[PDB]
Amino acid sequence: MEVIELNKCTSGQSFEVILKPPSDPSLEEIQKKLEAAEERRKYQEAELLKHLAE
Amino acid sequence: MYTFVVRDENSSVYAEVSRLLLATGQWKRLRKDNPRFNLMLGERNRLPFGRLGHEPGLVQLVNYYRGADKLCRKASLVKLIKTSPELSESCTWFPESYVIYPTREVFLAAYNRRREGREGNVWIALISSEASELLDFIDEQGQVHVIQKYLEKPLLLEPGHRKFDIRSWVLVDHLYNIYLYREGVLRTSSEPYNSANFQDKTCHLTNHCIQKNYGRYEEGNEMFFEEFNQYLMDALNTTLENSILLQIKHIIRSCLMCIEPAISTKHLHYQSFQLFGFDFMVDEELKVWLIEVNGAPACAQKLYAELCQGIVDVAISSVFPLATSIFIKLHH
Amino acid sequence: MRECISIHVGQAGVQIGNACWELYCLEHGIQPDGQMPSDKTIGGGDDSFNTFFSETGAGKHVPRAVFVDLEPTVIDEVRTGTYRQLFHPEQLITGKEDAANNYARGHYTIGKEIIDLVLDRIRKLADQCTGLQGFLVFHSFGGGTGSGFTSLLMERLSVDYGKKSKLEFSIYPAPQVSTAVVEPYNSILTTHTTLEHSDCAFMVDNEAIYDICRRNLDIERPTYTNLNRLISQIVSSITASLRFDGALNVDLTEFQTNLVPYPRIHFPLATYAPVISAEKAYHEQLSVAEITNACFEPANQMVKCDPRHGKYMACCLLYRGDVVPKDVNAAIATIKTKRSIQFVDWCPTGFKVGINYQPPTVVPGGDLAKVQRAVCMLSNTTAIAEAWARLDHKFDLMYAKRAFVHWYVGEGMEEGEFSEAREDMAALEKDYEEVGV
Amino acid sequence: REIVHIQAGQCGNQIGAKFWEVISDEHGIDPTGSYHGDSDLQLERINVYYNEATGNKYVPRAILVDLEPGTMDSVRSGPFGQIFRPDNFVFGQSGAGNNWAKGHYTEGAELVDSVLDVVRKESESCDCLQGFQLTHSLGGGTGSGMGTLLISKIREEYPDRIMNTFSVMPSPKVSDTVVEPYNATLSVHQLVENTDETYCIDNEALYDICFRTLKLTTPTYGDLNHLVSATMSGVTTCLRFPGQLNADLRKLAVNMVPFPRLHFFMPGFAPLTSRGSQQYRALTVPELTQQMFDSKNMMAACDPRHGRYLTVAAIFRGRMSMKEVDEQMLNVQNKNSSYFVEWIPNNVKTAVCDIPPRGLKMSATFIGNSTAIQELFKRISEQFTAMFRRKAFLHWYTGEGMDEMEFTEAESNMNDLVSEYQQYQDA
Ligand SMILES: Nc1nc2c(ncn2[C@@H]2O[C@H](COP(=O)(O)OP(=O)(O)OP(=O)(O)O)[C@@H](O)[C@H]2O)c(=O)[nH]1
Ligand SMILES: Nc1nc2c(ncn2[C@@H]2O[C@H](COP(=O)(O)OP(=O)(O)O)[C@@H](O)[C@H]2O)c(=O)[nH]1
Ligand SMILES: COc1cc(C(=O)c2c[nH]c(-c3ccc(C)cc3)n2)cc(OC)c1OC
Ligand SMILES: [Ca+2]
Ligand SMILES: [Mg+2]
Ligand SMILES: [Mg+2]
Repeated sequence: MEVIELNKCTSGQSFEVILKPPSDPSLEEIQKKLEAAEERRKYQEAELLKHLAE
Repeated sequence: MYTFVVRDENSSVYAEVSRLLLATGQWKRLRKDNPRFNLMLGERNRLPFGRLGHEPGLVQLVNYYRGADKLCRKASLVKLIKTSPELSESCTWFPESYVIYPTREVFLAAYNRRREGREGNVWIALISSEASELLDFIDEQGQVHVIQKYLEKPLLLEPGHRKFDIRSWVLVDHLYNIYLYREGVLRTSSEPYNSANFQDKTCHLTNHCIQKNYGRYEEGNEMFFEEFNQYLMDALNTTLENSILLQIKHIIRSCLMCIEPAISTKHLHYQSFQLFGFDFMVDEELKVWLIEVNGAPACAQKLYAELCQGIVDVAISSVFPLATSIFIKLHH
Repeated sequence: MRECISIHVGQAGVQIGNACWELYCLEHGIQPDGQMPSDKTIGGGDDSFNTFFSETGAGKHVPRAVFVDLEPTVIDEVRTGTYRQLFHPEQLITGKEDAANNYARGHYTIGKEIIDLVLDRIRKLADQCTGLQGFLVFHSFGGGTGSGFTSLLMERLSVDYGKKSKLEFSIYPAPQVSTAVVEPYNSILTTHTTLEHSDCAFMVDNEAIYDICRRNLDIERPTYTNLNRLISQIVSSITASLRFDGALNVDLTEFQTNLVPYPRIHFPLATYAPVISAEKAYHEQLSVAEITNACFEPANQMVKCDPRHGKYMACCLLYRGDVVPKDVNAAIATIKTKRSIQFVDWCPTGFKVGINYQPPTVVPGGDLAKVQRAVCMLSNTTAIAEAWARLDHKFDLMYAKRAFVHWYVGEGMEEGEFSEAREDMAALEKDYEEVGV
Repeated sequence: REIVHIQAGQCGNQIGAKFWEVISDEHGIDPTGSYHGDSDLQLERINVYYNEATGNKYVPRAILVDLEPGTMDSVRSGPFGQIFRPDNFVFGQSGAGNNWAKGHYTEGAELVDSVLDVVRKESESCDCLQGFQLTHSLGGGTGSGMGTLLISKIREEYPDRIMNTFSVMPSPKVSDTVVEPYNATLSVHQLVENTDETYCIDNEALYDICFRTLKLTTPTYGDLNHLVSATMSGVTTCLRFPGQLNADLRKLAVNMVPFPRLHFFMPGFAPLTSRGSQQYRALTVPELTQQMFDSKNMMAACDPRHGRYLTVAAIFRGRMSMKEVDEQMLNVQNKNSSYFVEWIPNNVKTAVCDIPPRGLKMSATFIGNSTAIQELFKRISEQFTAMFRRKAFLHWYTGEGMDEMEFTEAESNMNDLVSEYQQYQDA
């Protein structure tokens, strides 16, 4: 059981103990996703306003 | 009204437990995929243990021990016995075995002193006596099984020089009490045993179904405990308890106390019990050896009623009580 | 010194932020008006606590924090609460109508209208930093804001701060205190979109915290205040290395380095002990061995699962109080012989230990007792995937009938994102399985 | 989050007046609009239903609509009559004649713009209007025909707001005219399209509760409206008092409605009480839970055991153990799990409010989205077809410009809604 890298200070200490060794989307891509979803909302809204007009 | 679900319809044991539970008037059966159950008689493979114990207002119990497969697979059983410090040195009750792959050097090391020791040396997978006659047998199967020293000098029943194995049913409840059913079964060979050649196979290994001469001495090749004890008394001047049963209890206790830290559900959000089937065989020195451990065993037809009622008594009603014992408690 | 900015999103993120920052103040001797008498360098500094607090010329220590909610009621309680003077008003951002438990409404509909305002307020803190490390993001899985807006915010922070580490504190949904039937949907949607933008995420199952409060605190019916003050203790022990002197986990990159060898498997299990009721009349104070042993009981974990049936990729022990290395190594040796601790074959079987000598601080008049020593274990075990399996199952039960999907499609989302998110979760479950067996 | 309330027709204005009487008492508002109550929780969310006027008076954000003045003059002369803003009384004179076509197409078309003007003026005063609630019957003319015309036009001008209705279903046991199945069927066609949440208040259920349970041999509309006001108070508890959820109309719709057309809820109340009579024994939390799930406490004459629950919302009022409420609520689901669809996990939500309603130490309000509500529409469909097959009483409608095709289409949409509810009962 090996105790390694012991570092001490006023606040406390730290160490590792070993029992055994080993055996993005861009800004424009985001803007064109939020805007595609907005147009889909606006299409659904226009479809309702056409239905209500009928 | 307690609730339960049934997710392995091929279970002879737990099909009977379902009817026993329904005939109480206090257990209602639900649909397989209804999550609002008290008890789960779960499937055999890929049982969703991670979904148990997360239903508020429900104490949940399962008829399987997660991790018990390490005892119930021939490969892992061998690995568990050789690697666990709780077994290896004083494992006089397990036959020398080695795990082989079809894609060893330790296996030949023993068979090469057997080659230069001039003693018996037949091993088993489906049997042969030469090493490479099963090595070819292994590489064509495509899966993995263990190589295992065959017991050349078994205890033979009379009349008829017959071979047998013993099946013991053990119930481990949610508190890890180990309950050994007092009724075992000897699965006999209805054929005289032959040591000359292993090509004639259906006399060596006593499978209850591979006996497809038959029922000559007792029904269905099943000899129960009272007669076998009577035979031991008449033939050998001993009892089943002293000559065999002490070692069987020692082996069951040993195997289950070993994996206890890995499978216990003591402080777990769900609870587990499981019925096991231990298979033993006895040599002519009245020495007991462990063959395999079955995690989903089937009972003998005469004992389905008594054992399944005991499962309800000990493993189910103890957790879910309703509005002389047939088990022997193995202490630890 | 390198600064860290905390971002609290939605009700769960905001209220846990209150709990953590109230605790940070008590730990650092920071006063409700922002004054800190023990700080002798007035107006600035590069001390360890300055990672979380900036300084004004008048001696006020202000959190490097931003609170954002799509609805005013919860942040309004911060604006008028006991710590109202601690926060600069521009750090508290509210909308007027929330995401209504809808991931798509928080991510697409409402989030597109407020994401630019948030990033600028976040930019105002980043400009005060001489060497920013990254962000700590607090949110729920189940809320529409906590799921939907966080994912969009995480996406943008990778664009504007692609150099910086991002840690999550995520509240996993539990029916006993949940508020919406569609929380499995929101959890899957937000985990999929956020997965590649998070370096390390600490999941907290509300069910685990609920039962710990019931069992160990004798609280009949725990409230958010009960849960959050316990959660704040665990968050505090995790961030203590960033706010105090020490050699272990001094930087956000060290969390990934020590806990996450595989990028996608970045959900370490946290286990905390001891949790002791303040109303307990006689309490025998628990030793190093007893509290370290308690780290391997599932009843003390932030997520209920069975590490015995998984494999460890990393293990950190964070002690606070009267602890010396001799007692730790002695306790580890005893535990190693009696417990199933299996590591993967390509990682060393070893513990990284950090000890702070100051015992844990507790809120006065709270539910937790003052203890002589405590520990938080951070272990990356495959067994945490049980929580994903539970979540994915509830998702599959609802989505098979397409129940509630129209609420998401009606906000601009396409049905295909459900199956895309679910596919990713299926891949995630496979990754844990390859590593786990 | 303000709500704009609208009451239309005789029934809509009579149950609407009772609603404003009950909640005004709960919030400590007197018939003059002055708050003389004792608790600050009575005013924390008075914003939802009341506007603040000069002199610190509270004025209901309510609009009173009818095609004849008789009922609305009865409201003004009523007990809480002076609390309403006089400009919000919008009435005609010709009446509706229990004719959906008169309310929707002719007489109601004259008046509908004047109503929408008052809606707009109440909406502009709103900090953040969350939606609308309408009280009306479906068997008459004004509340049925003009009420659904208002809903269509309100959705045209406020398409992203929530539309919630308290709709009284007609029953031959409490029947004014024979054409009530015609008006209800035409109205249900509108409600399926243009509302997010509809509380189905069945006059058949209200009669049976008054007859069998409340031991009233010949109940009036006033005895029926006592049950409606107590139910309306309970389902709006979370809107009017603070809680852990911060409840609003949209979150309820999101969590109760798995498919947009299946938004017709079964209300329920416990304990069941008559007027004047006073409960003496307070109910145990186990008794509150058992009664609130009882079929005999449901306000829609449907057997819950004939269908399955998609979602359920329950609201407990009073000082009680939240632990006991949790165990009793979990107890019903665990003991009756077959009646809750397994493909919506954890489909029961429970809220608790400390302040009880007047007269009770504790109460419980039930809101169920059950596939058994199809029994109500099937009942209406049967009475509809028994007349339409002979085109009986149709001249009252063709005389107002309607074609037989519109009746056939409305019959088909409701029959579709029935089979859609049946689709999910077997799943
Ligand atoms: N532990 C804890 N969990 C919380 C808290 N507040 C809410 N939650 C959980 O978060 C989930 C709901 O998400 P919220 O954060 O409340 O919703 P939101 O993020 O504000 O998003 P909206 O839908 O717009 O309101 C539920 O599972 C709650 O149990 C809290 O203070 N502490
Ligand atoms: N519950 C209840 N139902 C009513 C009341 N008044 C009328 N109804 C029912 O509503 C239908 C008549 O509609 P009504 O509102 O009077 O016609 P309208 O004035 O044109 O809207 C019939 O089914 C009546 O049974 C009432 O005060 N309470
Ligand atoms: C508008 O009035 C209300 C609103 C809300 C609400 O905002 C909310 C949040 N969540 C849920 C909810 C509902 C059902 C299920 C299965 C899961 C979650 N409802 C809840 C109310 O009472 C429960 C209420 O009073 C009827
Ligand atoms: Ca300083
Ligand atoms: Mg919120
Ligand atoms: Mg009338």
